Amino acid sequence: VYNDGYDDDNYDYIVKNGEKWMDRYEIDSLIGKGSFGQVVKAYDRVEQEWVAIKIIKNKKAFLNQAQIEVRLLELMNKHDTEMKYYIVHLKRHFMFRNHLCLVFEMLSYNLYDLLRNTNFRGVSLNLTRKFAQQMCTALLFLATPELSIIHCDLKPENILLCNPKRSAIKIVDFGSSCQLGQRIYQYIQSRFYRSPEVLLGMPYDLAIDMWSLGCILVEMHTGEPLFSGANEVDQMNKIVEVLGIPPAHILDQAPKARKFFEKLPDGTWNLKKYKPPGTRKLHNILGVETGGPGGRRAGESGHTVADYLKFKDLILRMLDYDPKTRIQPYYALQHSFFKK
Ligand SMILES: CN(c1nccc(-c2cnn3ncccc23)n1)C1CC1
Repeated sequence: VYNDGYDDDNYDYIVKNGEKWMDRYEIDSLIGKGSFGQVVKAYDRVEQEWVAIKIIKNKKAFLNQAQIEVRLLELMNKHDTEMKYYIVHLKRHFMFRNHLCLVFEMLSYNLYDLLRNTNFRGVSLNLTRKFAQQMCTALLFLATPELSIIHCDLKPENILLCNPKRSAIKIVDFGSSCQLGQRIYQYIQSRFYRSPEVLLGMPYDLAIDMWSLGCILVEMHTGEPLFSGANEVDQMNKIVEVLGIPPAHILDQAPKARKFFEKLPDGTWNLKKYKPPGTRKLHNILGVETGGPGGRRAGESGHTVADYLKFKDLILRMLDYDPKTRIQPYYALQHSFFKK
């Protein structure tokens, strides 16, 4: 017996279809799950609308992660009452049968689900552009000084459609997030989307989320992760294949430089004992001059050489090794990849 019969051996609440809570919510069905717990579709009888209830595991580490999340969501939502900046809306929260419960607006499929639905062949450049514009607008809002929030776990699965037939999105899952100058974490970001400064053990700021965004946008159009490392050494080597050896001024100050690199007599750095550095060109991953990914966009509208050159230019600015010169949200939104 766990939690008087209400919980399973994984710390999760055992969902019961049609259960009534608090003279208010009628639980319908499970609609998603993850490390944190479960998400159910429920009818809110007071507000007369469907909601998504995120039921956190009954275990102190998961409870405290979600308490951090609640505080950040309350801060963000207070500064976007019109819901124009692409962050999910937390309506309220409560404790129920020893589980913290977060009540959200209901959302639809995530962007990994969309990739699966393309048979892992990618969405169009036009749809990629729509997702990119909304994500850059969200990053601009997170960078406002009263927020200064670093999401720290951006990936396709954490970006959700509002409605199944439309391109509008919201970002979810602030459990691993932090604020500039209240930064605590040395180990952060899911591996495929992890920035060079984090891999190298260096100081970090909101620019880590822009790195993740550049990786995400390439994957949305090709269908496959850009840098699919199996461990940190493989991750760094995959980044180097595309982007070359990082600048010496960075490696000279990196606590973990020698996990990946060695310094030569002339002061230059090379890899420790892959395609040679910088020879896996993004120009060819995207298929700029050869019909897009797999050549499959040849003959389609919305996929010109000129369009692809603008996309490539913006991505390479998001993937700058130097976090001080990497493109920032304000300037990303002004880039000619985006439309008047
Ligand atoms: C339709 N769904 C949904 N709808 C609204 C809000 C959220 C949500 C809010 N915060 N988080 N955090 C992690 C994972 C999901 C969510 N999920 C997803 C299936 C679960």
